[PDB]
Amino acid sequence: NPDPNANPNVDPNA
Amino acid sequence: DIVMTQSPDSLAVSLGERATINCKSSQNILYSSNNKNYLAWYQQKPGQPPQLLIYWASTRESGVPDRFSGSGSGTDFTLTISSLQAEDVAVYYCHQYYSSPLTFGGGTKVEIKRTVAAPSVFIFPPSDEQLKSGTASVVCLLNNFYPREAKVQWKVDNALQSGNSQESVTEQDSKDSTYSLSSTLTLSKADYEKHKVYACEVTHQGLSSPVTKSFNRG
Amino acid sequence: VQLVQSGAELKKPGASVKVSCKASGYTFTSYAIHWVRQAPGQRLEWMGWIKAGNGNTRYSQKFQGRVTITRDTSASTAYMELNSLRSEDTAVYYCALLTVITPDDAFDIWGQGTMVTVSSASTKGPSVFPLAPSSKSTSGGTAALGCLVKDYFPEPVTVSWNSGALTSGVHTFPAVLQSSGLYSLSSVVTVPSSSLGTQTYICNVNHKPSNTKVDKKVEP
Repeated sequence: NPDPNANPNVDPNA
Repeated sequence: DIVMTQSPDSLAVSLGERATINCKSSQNILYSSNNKNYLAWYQQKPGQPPQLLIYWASTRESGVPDRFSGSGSGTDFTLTISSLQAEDVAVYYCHQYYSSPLTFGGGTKVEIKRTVAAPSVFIFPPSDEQLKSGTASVVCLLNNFYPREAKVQWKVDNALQSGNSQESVTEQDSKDSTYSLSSTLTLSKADYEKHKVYACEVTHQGLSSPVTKSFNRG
Repeated sequence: VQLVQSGAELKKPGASVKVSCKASGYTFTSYAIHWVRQAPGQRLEWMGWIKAGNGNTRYSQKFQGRVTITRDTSASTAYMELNSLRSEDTAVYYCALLTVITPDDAFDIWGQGTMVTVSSASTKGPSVFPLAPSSKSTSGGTAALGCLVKDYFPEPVTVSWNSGALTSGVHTFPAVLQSSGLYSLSSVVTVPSSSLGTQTYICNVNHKPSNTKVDKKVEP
């Protein structure tokens, strides 16, 4: 699964 | 790391043709829970920062021309330029934000193939202000030629020179897809003043015979 | 939304370098500033990010014990300090708002980049000499003229013409490395030959490591 802390600027939810 | 591998390393197509760049991630970067691919595409021109083209592997950034499209899922991704324009010459990078550390691909350099164009050849004698510093630089300029391959030879009093000149070529021009080249002959002031004729001789595919551009000192 | 970085620098091996990143045009505290290295012949290398709000950071393992990223909310600036510099640390250092994807915005902005050269050689400012238009630089109604930027260290120098008002027909060539270890380059532009008597052409030369700012008027 992706690491949501790899880039904090990315919000995975749509 | 997630290794991003791009193919091919370089690509040459004619104006208006279709260019395809592949990026393969060493790890699956599709998240099944949201069906998103954590991939971006960047374009970088010489001396400029990279600019984002595509994110989520297929969503175009605002203002990016419609001719840029992204596709693929999982590990295999494609960047397509449907019809290359002259300003599309650049290096293109893929990028993953699936896991830390963030990583980028090795880049794919996209170049334009065009018709032969012979160089315009110009020569500049040393300036008066340089001469009062004890050094003389003679500059030979080859403007807006294609293809990139070219030969420059320096002659001083008709004698071929070796070991006293340096050359550099530009990147491909974003408007006419040509190249330019500058060559500098560097001499001491004392050695410059003892010869009369300074010339650079240029060989290029667009020229049936080499062209010589010369001047007489003073 | 813009990011403006500090100028190019020269540093001795073992010293430290501190590169700033001035942000404007957006809410500074809302996003993370990343730092990315671009070394010659190498792919882009992520070094770390800082959350501009609370100051939390994350560093790559390649720079963990040697980089420090900080921010100053009052000045809307992020900073990247790199210690124990090795000559292999010579590279372009970018700050970047990488892939900002929010429920309401989506953007990506990079700073212009900062050349850092690590070397024991001393700083050297360039001499700027004109490449005057003449009968040997004219072709078919156009005249070529330029500036020669000789014997500087380290890279880079930037050249503009007429303070950026003249961009068409400009070629600024990659620098060449001389036997002395110093660089030189030329910048040229093609202009109408018919108006050499009424137009003014000035080359604007910047070499930040030597605090060099030259405006050379080029005339026949």
